[PDB]
Amino acid sequence: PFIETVKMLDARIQTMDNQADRFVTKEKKDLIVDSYIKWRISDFSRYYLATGGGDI
Amino acid sequence: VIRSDTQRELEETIRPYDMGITLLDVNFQAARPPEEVKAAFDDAIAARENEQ
Amino acid sequence: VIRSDTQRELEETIRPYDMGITLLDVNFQAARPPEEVKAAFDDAIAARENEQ
Repeated sequence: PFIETVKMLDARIQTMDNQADRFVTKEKKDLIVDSYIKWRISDFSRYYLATGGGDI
Repeated sequence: VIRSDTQRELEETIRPYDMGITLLDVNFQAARPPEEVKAAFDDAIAARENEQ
Repeated sequence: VIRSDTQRELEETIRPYDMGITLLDVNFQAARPPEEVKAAFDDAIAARENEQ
């Protein structure tokens, strides 16, 4: 107690949603795309390190 | 080809400096045209629809 | 077919997740056309009656 500290990194799959954004096609046709991405923490140590402070 | 050149060119720019910063990724975000000319860009598409 | 494909795709989409949600039924409700073109879609039917 008071010497060791524990950081809890979730192993459940995280869901990341992207807001509406504009994309340019090959014919300069502007499009409106709504998309989401889903990822999971693979290396809890590295993720915590890379994303310093384990902040989603 | 730009994200490859700008990433490579940026690295060459900081080679003489010798700084300890390391480049991880160069991810292009947006290339939207000027808002003033956006109006015409969409009209050109509407003209095709009007033609039909 | 749209309900069948959407149901099958939805299940395949959530297979990796491993969630405990189970799909019971996908009952398609409506596919009505845009309200802007609905007016003409209604006229097309009225035209048949006018023709007759």
